[PDB]
Amino acid sequence: AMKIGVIGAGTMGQGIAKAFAQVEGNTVALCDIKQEWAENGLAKIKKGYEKLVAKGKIPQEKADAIVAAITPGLKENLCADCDLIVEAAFEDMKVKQTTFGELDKICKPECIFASNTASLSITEIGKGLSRPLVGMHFFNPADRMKLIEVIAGCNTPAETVEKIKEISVAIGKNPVQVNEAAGFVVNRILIPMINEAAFIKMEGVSDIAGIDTAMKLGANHPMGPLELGDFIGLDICLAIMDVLYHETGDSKYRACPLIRKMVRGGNLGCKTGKGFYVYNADRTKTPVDQ
Amino acid sequence: MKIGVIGAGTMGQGIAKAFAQVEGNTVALCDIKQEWAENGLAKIKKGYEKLVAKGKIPQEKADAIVAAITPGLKENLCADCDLIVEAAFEDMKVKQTTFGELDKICKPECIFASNTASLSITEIGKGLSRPLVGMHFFNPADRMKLIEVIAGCNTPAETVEKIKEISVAIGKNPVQVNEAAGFVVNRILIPMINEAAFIKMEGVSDIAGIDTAMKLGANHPMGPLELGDFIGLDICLAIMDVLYHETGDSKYRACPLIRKMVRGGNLGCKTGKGFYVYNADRTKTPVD
Amino acid sequence: MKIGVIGAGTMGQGIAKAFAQVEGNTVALCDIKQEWAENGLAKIKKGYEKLVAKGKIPQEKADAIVAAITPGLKENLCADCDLIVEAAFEDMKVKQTTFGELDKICKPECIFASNTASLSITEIGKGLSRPLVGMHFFNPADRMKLIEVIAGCNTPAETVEKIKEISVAIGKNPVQVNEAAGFVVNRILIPMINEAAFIKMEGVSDIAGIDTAMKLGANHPMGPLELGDFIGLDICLAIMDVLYHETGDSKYRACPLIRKMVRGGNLGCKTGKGFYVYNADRTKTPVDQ
Amino acid sequence: MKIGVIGAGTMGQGIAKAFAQVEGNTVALCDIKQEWAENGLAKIKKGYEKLVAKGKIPQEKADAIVAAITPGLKENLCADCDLIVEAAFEDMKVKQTTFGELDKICKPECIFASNTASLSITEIGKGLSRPLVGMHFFNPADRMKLIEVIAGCNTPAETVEKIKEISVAIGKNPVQVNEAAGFVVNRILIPMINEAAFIKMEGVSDIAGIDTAMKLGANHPMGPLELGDFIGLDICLAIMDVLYHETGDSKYRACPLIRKMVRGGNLGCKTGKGFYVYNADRTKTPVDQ
Amino acid sequence: MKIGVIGAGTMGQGIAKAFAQVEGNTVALCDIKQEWAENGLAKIKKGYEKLVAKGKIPQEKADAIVAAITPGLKENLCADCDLIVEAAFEDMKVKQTTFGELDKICKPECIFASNTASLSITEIGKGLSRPLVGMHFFNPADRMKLIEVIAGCNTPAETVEKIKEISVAIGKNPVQVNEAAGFVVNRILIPMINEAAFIKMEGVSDIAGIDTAMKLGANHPMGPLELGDFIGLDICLAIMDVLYHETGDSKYRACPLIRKMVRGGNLGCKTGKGFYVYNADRTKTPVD
Amino acid sequence: AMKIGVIGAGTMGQGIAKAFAQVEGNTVALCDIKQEWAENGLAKIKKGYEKLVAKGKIPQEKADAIVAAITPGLKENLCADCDLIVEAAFEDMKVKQTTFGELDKICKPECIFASNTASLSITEIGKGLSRPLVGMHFFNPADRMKLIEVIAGCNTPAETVEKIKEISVAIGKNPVQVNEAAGFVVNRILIPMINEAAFIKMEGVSDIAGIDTAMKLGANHPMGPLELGDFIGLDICLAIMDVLYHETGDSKYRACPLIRKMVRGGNLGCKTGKGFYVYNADRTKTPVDQ
Ligand SMILES: CC(=O)CC(=O)SCCNC(=O)CCNC(=O)[C@H](O)C(C)(C)COP(=O)(O)OP(=O)(O)OC[C@H]1O[C@@H](n2cnc3c(N)ncnc32)[C@H](O)[C@@H]1OP(=O)(O)O
Ligand SMILES: CC(=O)CC(=O)SCCNC(=O)CCNC(=O)[C@H](O)C(C)(C)COP(=O)(O)OP(=O)(O)OC[C@H]1O[C@@H](n2cnc3c(N)ncnc32)[C@H](O)[C@@H]1OP(=O)(O)O
Ligand SMILES: NC(=O)c1ccc[n+]([C@@H]2O[C@H](COP(=O)([O-])OP(=O)(O)OC[C@H]3O[C@@H](n4cnc5c(N)ncnc54)[C@H](O)[C@@H]3O)[C@@H](O)[C@H]2O)c1
Ligand SMILES: NC(=O)c1ccc[n+]([C@@H]2O[C@H](COP(=O)([O-])OP(=O)(O)OC[C@H]3O[C@@H](n4cnc5c(N)ncnc54)[C@H](O)[C@@H]3O)[C@@H](O)[C@H]2O)c1
Repeated sequence: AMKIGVIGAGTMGQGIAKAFAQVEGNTVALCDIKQEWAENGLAKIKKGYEKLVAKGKIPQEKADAIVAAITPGLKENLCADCDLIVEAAFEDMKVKQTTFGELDKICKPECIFASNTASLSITEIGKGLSRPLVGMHFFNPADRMKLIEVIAGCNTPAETVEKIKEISVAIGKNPVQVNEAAGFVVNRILIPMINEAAFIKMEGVSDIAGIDTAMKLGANHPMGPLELGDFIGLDICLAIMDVLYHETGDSKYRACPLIRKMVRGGNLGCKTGKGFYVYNADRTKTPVDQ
Repeated sequence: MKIGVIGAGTMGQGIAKAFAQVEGNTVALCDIKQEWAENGLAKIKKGYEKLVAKGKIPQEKADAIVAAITPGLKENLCADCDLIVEAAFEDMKVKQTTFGELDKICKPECIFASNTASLSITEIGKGLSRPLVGMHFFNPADRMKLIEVIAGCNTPAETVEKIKEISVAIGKNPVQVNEAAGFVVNRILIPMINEAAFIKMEGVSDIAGIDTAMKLGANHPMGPLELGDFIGLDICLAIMDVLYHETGDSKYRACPLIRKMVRGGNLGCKTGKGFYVYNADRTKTPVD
Repeated sequence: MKIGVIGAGTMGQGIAKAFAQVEGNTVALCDIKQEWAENGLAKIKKGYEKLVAKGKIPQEKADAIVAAITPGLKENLCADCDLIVEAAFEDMKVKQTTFGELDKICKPECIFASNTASLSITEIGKGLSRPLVGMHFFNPADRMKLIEVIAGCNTPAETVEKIKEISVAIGKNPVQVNEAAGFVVNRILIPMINEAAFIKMEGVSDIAGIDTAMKLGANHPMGPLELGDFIGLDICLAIMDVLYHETGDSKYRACPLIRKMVRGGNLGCKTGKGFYVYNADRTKTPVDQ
Repeated sequence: MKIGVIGAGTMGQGIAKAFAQVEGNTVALCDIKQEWAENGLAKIKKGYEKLVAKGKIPQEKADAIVAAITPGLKENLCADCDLIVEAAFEDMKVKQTTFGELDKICKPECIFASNTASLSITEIGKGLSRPLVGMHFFNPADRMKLIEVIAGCNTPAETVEKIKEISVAIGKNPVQVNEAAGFVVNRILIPMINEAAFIKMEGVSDIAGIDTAMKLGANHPMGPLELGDFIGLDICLAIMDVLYHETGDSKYRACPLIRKMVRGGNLGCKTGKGFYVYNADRTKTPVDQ
Repeated sequence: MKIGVIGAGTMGQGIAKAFAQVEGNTVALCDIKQEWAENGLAKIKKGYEKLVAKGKIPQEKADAIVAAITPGLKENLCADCDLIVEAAFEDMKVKQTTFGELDKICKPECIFASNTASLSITEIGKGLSRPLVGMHFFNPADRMKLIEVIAGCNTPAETVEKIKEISVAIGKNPVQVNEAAGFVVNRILIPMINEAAFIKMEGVSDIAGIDTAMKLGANHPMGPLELGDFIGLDICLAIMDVLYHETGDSKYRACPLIRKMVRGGNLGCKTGKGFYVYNADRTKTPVD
Repeated sequence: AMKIGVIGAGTMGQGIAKAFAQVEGNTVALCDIKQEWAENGLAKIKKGYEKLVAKGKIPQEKADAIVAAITPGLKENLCADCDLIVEAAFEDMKVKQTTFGELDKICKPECIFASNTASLSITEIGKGLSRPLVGMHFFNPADRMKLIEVIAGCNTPAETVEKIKEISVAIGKNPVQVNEAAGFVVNRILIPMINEAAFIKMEGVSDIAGIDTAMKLGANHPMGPLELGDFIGLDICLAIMDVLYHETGDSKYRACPLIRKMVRGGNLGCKTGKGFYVYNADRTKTPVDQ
């Protein structure tokens, strides 16, 4: 028995709502700024489940049971008796401090405040609050990836972190404790990978398909780093690289200019149909270097 | 086709098996001492009997592979070789004189390839009478499917192409690489291990946590700290130092934590202790 | 052909001359203040007078090229031009806004070219209706024979080629260059100037010594410190900053001596004081005396 | 005056010419192998023959300067010289040893000067009995008018001045420079070449484009890639490495494309292949074709 | 001599006392609001009565210092000032327009000086009709003896010399500085505090241990982590960021540990918690 | 009651021997490679004490009592029943591993092995030993500076560190625990100070006397950083800067070229009569920039 409020109905908010709603005994309030926005979020969840049912990867009952646990609305209306708040709204500092400032008055004292941010400081978001703010970082798709990075801020008490650890185990995830630093663990290791592969291509060491083939066969990775950058989104990789660079001040994390040029041109990868690979209707992908 | 493998260590053994695996290939497994070459084939042979007993290879096929491998010295076995793959000790002068001697022994049409990962292909074959190309295998070479074909500064495109064709003939996937420090895999893979150590060093997370996050968050087969322990932390340290000295870029500075562990003999699996202690059972315990 | 030059500074003037000195071209000069745009065609008439007096130009030729330059009001005239060359301030949102207010004013079929020194061609032309290409001139634009032709990711070959033909049609040599911070010349030339300032700041030599060393040792036409003053030290600083921010590499960090000089208005020739003081006798004097 | 040149490569030859082409001087050329030292005076006689045939030199003048260059055996002749100019391999212990074996051979009162490109003047001359001064020539030494005069911490003014007088006495322009890695010209010029290689390696432009850009855009006499081949790419690499190690600043990290070319013997003009291939037709061809 | 001090905060108060301490000087303590200037003098006055009660100053001398200080607005009090020392809010546009207004108010021979530590002296007085020089005091200005005289790009040597003479006239030791980020003291002192935080962050030692080692090993009066807490970690962070952005050199990258503490409001003494917790007694406890 | 063996009779070895011999109940075996070398070491200790007696800063009895506790000789002869070994010989890796390899056979099992190194790895020195190797770092002059940095290597057990902590407190010093990293704590902070001051001078920001005056009055430091570099020895500052740079690979610790040029010229500071200041017979020092 647990009531979970997810603030933000975009991609990540939908996946987090699904992650909690999969576990029996959990109810999710999927909130956003405008009521229609949260309705579109749940409709996008409903539309996604109808596809998995057609492809025979989920029973219709389970999809219906999951959807019936998610209620769209406003945090003023649905988050009073919540036990956990996981915010997953737009990555803007002021918006996050405003959301949690309002939630501090709406929610009961026992409610735990968590944020799914990846680019902003857990410490700075929850500065003026009356209760701890902790990082609960999921990975796309949140309902299937089993990792959760638990982020301890400068003033987050150890009990707050432990509670998030139990909640993660209860929903069938594997919590990993991270003391707040740019990129945490996964992003800090994974995104410089893609960056290095781009440097390799830009410097003419090898070609795109070669670079990806080498990392798949030589390191037994599931995807090549350039394939992965297209899938993750090159605009997101560029932002992570720049955040790592600005937080540390270390030229080690300087972004590859080839990546910066591609983002400027709108070649963001899978979501625009073209990145390091061109994605064609026949489900064929070809490297832009032919 | 007849191949000469120079160096009967672990890598040379794997390369010999990779070529002898394919019907119609003969391999000359050479070293500086005849006994070493015969010991290399003995290690190759006994490894195949464990495979036969495990029922994972016909007894006659294993007998055929071993029969296709001849041990000895390069002066005696490499005159009519079609391809030479060097996999001896990683020293520039050792490799240079080895290929200067092979330059006089081998017939003109014989191709000279090297398995080096850290030394410059271009510098290896600087003053030779024929091109030098890189044919970088991955351990275990008989099982791993990737072959990095390293083009030197003066390697003709025809030599690169023939190595590509040989790679597919033995069932591998060649990827052309213009010579640079760390090639492709090592340039991307080892700084990853280096980054994870930095994360540990700076107190961001714990060893087991770091490794857990990479397999469950990035879908990797092994965590980077386990991987560094498996590769061996002395190898990782040496690769980082090569990348640093070849580029002059502080981006590749090795994590001082790793350098401290290498100095204490904590190299990983090969010594039983790295980021993990490897107990007599099968479990491994992080030194955290 | 009708050409519209956006900007009336040292380079807007030279680009105008570069087109007007070739027969059958007509140029529309533009700036912020009409007074400054009129100061443009004024400083052009002024320089051709000295050249005619020195016998280097026939007065008939000079009067003919000055008759092909018509100072618009920032536009009104920039409406029928077959080619646009902007030479405004090296700031990003400045060039978007300008090209933004320009996609309306000019004719539907008309080529848009930017004379930017190091900025992204792709980002400058984003919301535009037509391609945006880089056409980089070099000070002095009427004399230097090189044109760098830079294409964005979304720049067709028909526009890159048309720029190449227009370049040879006015007696220039176009070299195509892929999009990167500083392209070729500026990426090489400006850190050279930056290095020269570092050498002065660390006291390895004085201003005079550094410039005669590079002139008498590398056969360079101007010392790197004169060339800094000639280009405009504000321009050099802006290019180093773009280099540093685009690559993230401290290799391109601007020399603090130049940043101090730009903060004081010691920009070089265009303010009479940079690394040299420019006296009315037509002589220059190093500020370190 | 009697002058002893230590080294018979491209610069030992040019420094010899620079002194011998001025009346009343006599030069002693030296190298490792007498065959190589004799190859020195041979390649000098060879070049003056082509100049005389081209009418650029009177044969009487050329024969007079070739008569002032006497190839010693690495010394025997370097004993009465009033000035030593070493132009040996740019390695530190190489120059100590050479100047070490030289403090005996030469006369007690005789000036020791090094033509080093970037190495510490102070460290080169440490155990010596006399001061050690830097006298830096520039390829081609008989034509380039600049001489960099570099003093160590323990170098008196009488020696720095005597070098300044000898410089003007042979028609050169001496500029004094404080001791630092690369002095002035090389610190500015070689990273310029290094940058040009980075631009090629990252595919911004091809070899031809880069060199015509700097020639037609900055009025440079040679493109930075030709100049790399002309200087010797081994020399450029050594200078970048000295720069990187002396400052510890990754700003001066040598371009990996140059290090790859030097490892292959593609040194430029002196091996017929660098960034260009040098054909017998007297034409050069970019290796990227 | 008559001095105008612009800004009645802590620094402006100290500079006013430093000049009014010396017999024959009058000071105009100005701000943007008349009440603020009067509150600055009130803080100056009450600080002197605690000194009289402590027996560390004659009652009449303290009465004379306070009497030499007049509060108000610069338009009313600064027309006949001989020297202007600005110590208001550190914003480029604020300081620029302040000196543009003073350019019209003050008599031509009046010298314009600024106490800024992070903003460019050269840029402050860019378009003025008279030179702008830096006169950087150290808190408490009436007690600390060092004065950094900052020469701008266009500051004449005569203006630098007159500030040197004024500094010795009021009993200080002027040190000429050609404008660069961090001048001398801040350029050396703050990266030291930054380094100690890096040492803590990387697990090399503990806070108390770090601070103990610096006073007992280097004979310093305060440990760097205590010093950062005393200076205030927001000030240290801002100085590191200025040094980084002005030089573009990664050598001055601020320690991410400090940036995390500043984000949590743990600024040091001014908030009661930094690297040390400052208890109600007098002891301080490291957050280790 | 404690027997202490000090290996190395140079400057640091003498000061360490004096540090232990000052405390009642301690006996010091001051060893070196050649017997005459250790005799010269004790003679230098004796000669130094005769000067302090003349200047009236120590009683002759105390000097005599301290000297009577120090015995010169060879480690093969004097270190069998030692309770602590503090090596302070020349900073060369192989020499240190050889010394401790030999001492492992000579000394009783209870003997603690310590090294006063500042530039070399505690972990690497004691790699193949049969007992722990720990860092016990003193500061010149060791008999008066109260700080001791206790250096834990990769395999140093916590009890070894604690024993060194007690020994330091027993001899009236203040131990600080340091986990092995280049420069430890003090050198890593202090030497970049001097380096930065040299950069300030080289870049023409201020003059030598100004830089030192500013740090003395502005930061309340006892010595200016350039004064301090001359006193410490510029050759030593250059070596520390280079060790920090090579261990980390971080351009942040790159040595100032002005310092490198001065070391090449023999201007090492106080010990050569000239560094950033010229030291004249009349005890007057003048900055080399006049
Ligand atoms: C690395 C370090 O440590 C220091 C260094 O060296 S850094 C590099 C320094 N050197 C440079 O930078 C060189 C840069 N490049 C240049 O300056 C120019 O490209 C260049 C001067 C070499 C151009 O070559 P050039 O002008 O054709 O040679 P130059 O001799 O000046 O002129 C050609 C003429 O030689 C003339 N000539 C007359 N007398 C001559 C003589 N005694 N010797 C040689 N040439 C003579 C001829 O007239 C010929 O011209 P024509 O064929 O048209 O009649
Ligand atoms: C920052 C960016 O984005 C890109 C950039 O701009 S980077 C910088 C690029 N620009 C450069 O590098 C310039 C470098 N410097 C140089 O090339 C040379 O110093 C220089 C060409 C400017 C030298 O000046 P110069 O040679 O005296 O001017 P130049 O016109 O070529 O020759 C002088 C002659 O003008 C001649 N002349 C004849 N017709 C002329 C005409 N229509 N216009 C101008 N000059 C004419 C005259 O004959 C005069 O010579 P005399 O007085 O002896 O008779
Ligand atoms: N040596 C050089 O000057 C160098 C050479 C080639 C190209 N670059 C680039 O050319 C462009 C201009 O160079 P410059 O020498 O004329 O600089 P400049 O300092 O002389 O002034 C630029 C001119 O453009 C005007 N301007 C600014 N914003 C404008 C706008 N929005 N619309 C119209 N006019 C505007 C300015 O008032 C000024 O007249 C820059 O992008 C520069 O990076 C200049
Ligand atoms: N473009 C240039 O070549 C450039 C220009 C000016 C100065 N620099 C410096 O001049 C010196 C030589 O330049 P280079 O062009 O002749 O190089 P190079 O490659 O042409 O050969 C140098 C010559 O000196 C010989 N040599 C090497 N060691 C010697 C020794 N111990 N004693 C006598 N001879 C020895 C070599 O055999 C060779 O003949 C170097 O220090 C270089 O840094 C060269």
